[PDB]
This record gives sequence, C-alpha cells and structure tokens, in this order.
Amino acid sequence: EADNQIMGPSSYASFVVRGENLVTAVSYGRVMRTFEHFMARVPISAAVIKLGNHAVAVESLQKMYNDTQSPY
Amino acid sequence: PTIAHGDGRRPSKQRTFIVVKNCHKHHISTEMELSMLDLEILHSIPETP
Amino acid sequence: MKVQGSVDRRRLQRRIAGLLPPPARRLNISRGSEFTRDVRGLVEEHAQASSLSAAAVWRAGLGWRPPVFGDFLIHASSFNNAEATGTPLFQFKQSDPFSGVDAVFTPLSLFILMNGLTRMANLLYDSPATLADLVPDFGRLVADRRFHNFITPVGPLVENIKSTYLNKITTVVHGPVVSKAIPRSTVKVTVPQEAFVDLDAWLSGLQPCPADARLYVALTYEEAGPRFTFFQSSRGHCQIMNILRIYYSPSIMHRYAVVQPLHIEELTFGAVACLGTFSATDGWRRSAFNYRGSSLPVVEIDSFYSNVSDWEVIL
Amino acid sequence: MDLKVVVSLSSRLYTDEIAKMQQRIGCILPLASTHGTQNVQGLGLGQVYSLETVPDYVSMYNYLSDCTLAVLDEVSVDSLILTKIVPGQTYAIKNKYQPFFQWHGTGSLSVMPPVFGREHATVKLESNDVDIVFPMVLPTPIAEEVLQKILLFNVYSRVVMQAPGNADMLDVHMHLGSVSYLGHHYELALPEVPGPLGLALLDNLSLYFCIMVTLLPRASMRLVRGLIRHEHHDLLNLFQEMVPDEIARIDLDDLSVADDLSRMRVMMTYLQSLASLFNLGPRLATAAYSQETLTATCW
Amino acid sequence: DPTFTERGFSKTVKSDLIAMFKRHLLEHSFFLDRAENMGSGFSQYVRSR
Amino acid sequence: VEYAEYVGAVKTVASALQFGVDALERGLINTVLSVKLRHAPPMFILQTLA
Repeated sequence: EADNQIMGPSSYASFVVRGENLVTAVSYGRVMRTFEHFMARVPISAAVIKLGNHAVAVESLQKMYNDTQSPY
Repeated sequence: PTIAHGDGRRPSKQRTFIVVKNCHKHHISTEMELSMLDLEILHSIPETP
Repeated sequence: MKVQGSVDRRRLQRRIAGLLPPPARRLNISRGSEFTRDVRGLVEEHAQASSLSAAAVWRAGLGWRPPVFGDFLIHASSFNNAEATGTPLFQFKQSDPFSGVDAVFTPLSLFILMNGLTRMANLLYDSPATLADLVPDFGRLVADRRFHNFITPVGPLVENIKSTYLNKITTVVHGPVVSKAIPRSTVKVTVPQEAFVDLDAWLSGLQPCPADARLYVALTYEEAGPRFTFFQSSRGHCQIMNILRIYYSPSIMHRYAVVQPLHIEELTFGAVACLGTFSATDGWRRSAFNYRGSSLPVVEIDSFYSNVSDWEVIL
Repeated sequence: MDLKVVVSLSSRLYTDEIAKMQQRIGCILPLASTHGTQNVQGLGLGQVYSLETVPDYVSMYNYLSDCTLAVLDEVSVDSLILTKIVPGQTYAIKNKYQPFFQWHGTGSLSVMPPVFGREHATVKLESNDVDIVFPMVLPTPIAEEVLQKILLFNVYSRVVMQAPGNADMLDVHMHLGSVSYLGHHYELALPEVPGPLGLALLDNLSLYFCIMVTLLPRASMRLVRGLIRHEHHDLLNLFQEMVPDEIARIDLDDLSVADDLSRMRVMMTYLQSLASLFNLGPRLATAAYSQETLTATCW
Repeated sequence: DPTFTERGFSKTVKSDLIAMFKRHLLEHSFFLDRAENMGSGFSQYVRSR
Repeated sequence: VEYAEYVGAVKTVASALQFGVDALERGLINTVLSVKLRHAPPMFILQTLA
C-alpha cells in the first residue's frame, strides 16, 4: 500500500474550529465552570492503493457500528 | 455510545453495563516421609569419625 | 456570641435563594432605549435556552403537580414491615366501626385472606386469623359477589412509621409517585411475577406505540375462591375489556357448569380497575423480593403515576 | 414541555400535490409513534385501510384509540411539521373534511375512520409511493348514529341474502346505507362481505343481551302494555294499538317491588359495563367556533 | 465474527451457526495432518491457520 | 460529602452531553454513508450502461 496517511484535507479550517468548539464546550472543565458561574451569580490515516493511474483510499467503518451495537 | 437516526426509530438513551468477576481458589499438596532414625541423629552430637 | 446556636441563617438564606422562581421577562414599548436593552436580552436568552453545547440549557432545564398522599393507622400485626416500598395497597371500607384502624391490605396479604407466591405469603404471615378477623363478612361477600364494592385501591406504599401496636402507613393516592422524604428518594412500584400477566405479550397491520402504558387490577370470583391479577396494556379501554373476556373465556365456561341452584346474585363474575399509568416504550423489569424465605420473582415498573378508577364489571 | 414532529420525505413531492396537502392543513391525523423525527410510513391511516384488502371499520376504530393524534401544521417540499396532542392542553383545529358537515359551537367532536369515502379521506403522494388517509371527525350526535348504522349492517346482510330475495336487500339498505342530515343526504360505503371486527363486537353485545334479558322487570312491561292501547304518544307510535304477543306471555304473573328492585338493581350494573363498548374511540370537546374561518378550539 | 451475530441469537441464527460448527469439525480438524498431504502451499496453510 | 455529591452530578451531566454530541457526529457519518448507498447503482447494471 502506497501511503497509509492522507494529508490532503481542504485548506478550510472554519469547520475544524467549529468541531473543537463543540468538544471543548462540552468538556468537563467547562461545564464545571459554567455551573460555578451560575451559582456565583493530523492526516486522515487510511490505506491508499494505486489502481492504474489513480490513488484511491480504502476504508471500513465497521468499528463505529460495532461499538454502537448496530448492524453495518 | 449510539448513533442518531432520522427514521421513526425509537432512540436509545445513555446505557451502561456493570459486570462482576470473582476469584477462584486452588490447593495443592504432597507428602514426604522421614525416618525416625534419621531425625534422631540430627539432635545428637557426633563423637567419632 | 454567648451561644453558637443550632442553625446557620447564612445556609438557610442561600438554600432558599435557589428555590425562588425566575422573574418575569418585561419588554418596554415606550422608550426605544429600554426596548433595545430588552430585545438584546431576548436574543441572548433564546441562544442560552436552545444551544446544546452549553450547560446553561440544562440549567434553564429546571406543569409539575405534587402528589396527594394518604395516611392510615394499621395494626402492626396485620401489616408486615419488611414489605417492599412500592407495593400497591388495598383498603376495605367499614360502615360504623370506621373510626379505628383501617386494616389496609397488600397483594400477598390479600392472597392470604382469600386463600412460590404461596411460599412467600405463608413465610410473611404466620397465622391467617389475624387477617381473617379483619373481614368478618368475607364468607358472605364472596358468595354475594360484593367484595369488590369494598376493596378499593389506595396506591403504592411510600413511607412506613414503624410502631409497636398501631402503625403509620402512607401511600400516594394520586399523582406522581415519589417519596415523602426531603432528599426525595425515588421508588418503583412492584407486584408479584406470578400474579402479573402482560396482555400485549399474551396476544403476541403493525401495531402503534402510544406514549403511555397502563396497569390494571382484576378481581374475579372463580370457583376455587376469589383471585386477583395485575394486567398491563397500552391498547385502549374499549378493547381491553373484550381482550380480558377472551382471556377469562375458559374459566367462565368452567364456572357456568352449575347455574340453576343460585338464583340471580351469583351472576357477576369479576371486576376491573386501573391502578395508574406509567411510561410506555420502557416496559417493566424483573427483580426478586428480599425476604429470608426465597426469591419471589417480582415485576418492577418505574416512574409510575397513580390514577385510580372505579371497578368495572366484566361478564 | 415541547410537543412536535417532523415527517421527512425521502423524495420531493410534485408541485401539484403539495398544493393538495396544504388544503388539508389543520386536520387531525394519526401517527404511530411520538418522536422528534418520524417516517412517512407511520403517518397516515393507510396501512389498516388498503386498496387491495377488504376494509374493516372496527379495526380502524381500534387503531385510532391506541394511536397518538397530531394536528397537521405546515407542509413543505421536504417536510411535514405536526404537533402531538397531549392529555391536558388547548389546541386550535380546522374543518376541512370533504364529506362536508357544519359544526356548532361547544359541540363535542368525535374522530372516526373514513366511512363515507375512501377517495375523499386519502390524499395520494405518488412522489413517495404513499397515500395519507385522514380520519373523519364528526359532531358526536351524528357519529353515534353512524356507528349504529354500521353494526346493524353486519347483522342484516347476514340475515338477508340477495339470491333468495332481491327485494329484501333493497329495503335493509334504505335505513343503513344513507345518513340523513339537515337538508342533506350522504351515502355510507358498506363492505360487500361482512367478516370484520363488528361480528366480534356483536358477540360481546349478545352476551349482555342474553344476560339482561333474564333480569327484565315486570312493572316496566305492563306500563307499556297499558299505555299503548289507552293513551297515544309520539314514542309509542311504533307499537300501534296492536301489542306484541310475547309480552302478554311474559308478564302474566303479579307484581312485587322487592323482586323488581333486585332486577332493576342488577340491570344498572350491566348497563355500566356495556357503555364501554359504545364509545369505541376518542372524543374532542370544543370550546369555541368561528364560522367564517371554519375553525374550532378543541381540547 | 460479528457479521453473524449483529442482529442477535434468534432461532434461525442459532440454526445457521450450529451448521457452521458441523462444517468446520469435518473440514478443518487435524490441520497439521492436512498440510502434509497438500501440495506445496502448505507453509502458507500453516501460517494462515 | 456534599461536594462529592455535587461533582458526581456534574460528571453525570457532562457525560450525558458528550453522549449527545458523539451521537450527532456518528449520525452525520451514517447519513452520508446512506446517501451514497442510496445513489449507488449496482455494478451489473452500470458496467454496461456506462
């Protein structure tokens, strides 16, 4: 397999900012702080094969479906 | 964890399993015989070659 | 200073200051400045009240009615104290001697009166006579088909002030079943698995799931003494009676073997009431009773709402 | 605290049919489950009222009581927004049912299966391979009649056979097939073959009828025996000066009130149990009305 | 393998399983003795086993 | 003991919120995969139709 990592994601970072925003906003420290205030008040890393002239990424998502205990 | 669905599917709440394991015990033994003649001379004090 | 005192005014103030309602939301439509200072707050409050990310939504998170409890004075000899908190109790009316102890009954006590379930009942109750003397007219009421005009549902146990001669029992007569405790511990209503029969599970296009299931109690005067059962369904009161008649079809057939001796009073077979409504789409759970005797598998249902109904005759 | 439902369509509806749905705004319809997001296959009454199976109305009635009721609120190319109906809230409602009736203020309204017309009841969504069948709501007085119109038919059709007598079939239809209303007449669809749930419903009646028949009082018989020949009223016009012969046979014995009291005592209990059978569904209590906008305020 | 038990152990699932147990017991028992008879793709057979 | 009960509550709540967020991300992946699987015609048709 040609490359395990993929470092091509689009040059946009607004969406990654949104994601990290959500995750911190729900992080434990921030919920602690907000309740206290109310009382006081990176490649993708997927296999890449050369199919003739094209690079193509091979992946299976069965792990998230297994963890959520749902069929794939 | 779970997935969020668009169908009428009844969504599951937060779940959690609590599981217990227990020890299990084992015993082993073997026997040895020692002559009474053998034990005795250990406590005496030898006086000859 | 001279004495410390037993309470803290600071703590009392701070503990109340968290129970006063949120103020009203004014909106001045006479001055532009105040109008804007309030509309800004309007938009801020919508954000804070509908944005998942923050915990402020969950805080604003706190049409809820308190329950209506019932007190009863009972003979400690009649009521066992190891009963599970969450059993539904039943009361027997008394005409003139209403004053004294009221002698309320639980499921297992009623089983002992009317004669695994039996194992546990006899392990909980040493002598049937202590119960049987609470109803001196039972031998006649069963024959006249009148026991169900006096047995009334009162609701699921909450608190027991254990006492020697009398005893202070409390139930939830109506409304959300929750403890009387001040930390507000919660309880789940339980009934014996032997006496529990699921109607939808019994009769196994596609059926719809409403937002509410309901638990019924059915008292029937069979041949081999009277017996009572608890059913459960989310179907609908006009189909439930018919489904229950289908259920009791064979026993009615067996009972109608000899009908020319008794004249007219023995016609009635049984009655149904509706103890209350609990969460559908969740069903129930299995547990066991805790007594020294044995398992006694038991059905436990959560988040109950007691809404009693008068007895309804089936035949 | 919040009740709502969105029905997400798989494929966009045609510009013609979305217009048909908006006309059905403000009508009550039954939804299988109460969730924020719902499928379109659980929305209409279509599953229990198919085009390829014989329609049973009692079955539809049973389904309605069990299922939750949602007031259709808004239609889009992609979505249907509806509000679930809770036990204790006041909800605005509209009148749009094609077999048309005119309601009165503070009139108790009852929800029924589409007895009058299969076509009228359901709007076809040929975009999403479905049809949405709205239930028919009526003022309660006329609804109680239509229920009786049906239950009688499953008995009479059985009793009267077309092959033996063509004429008998025509007469029974006259009373049951059509429902009369103020300056109007509507035809009620009758299943050609009656094998549906009503026969089961009837079996429950006949169990009570055989019971009640035995505990009839006597004094209530003779009062009719005497009144018909001696006096004349609107109510007793059904019996002419002729009296039915059975009653003269049944009522010969003298009268004792104590015996009568026991019979009247027993009868009251079985009329109470019996009523449960009669409602056969949900009721809506109306609190106001606007004739020009054709809108009630149900509860 | 989870593909077989994604939905759960119904009656038909335990039917299709209990036959796979039958089929492996015939085919794959005594694998080292099986390789000694295979043509020389045996060293890859063991490594796979 | 009151402070331990408090921190226990806040752990519960933040964990429920994290549950909700991760359910949303997994639901996004699931819907995108289902869109592909809806608009993915079979090979035994496409190979010739292309």
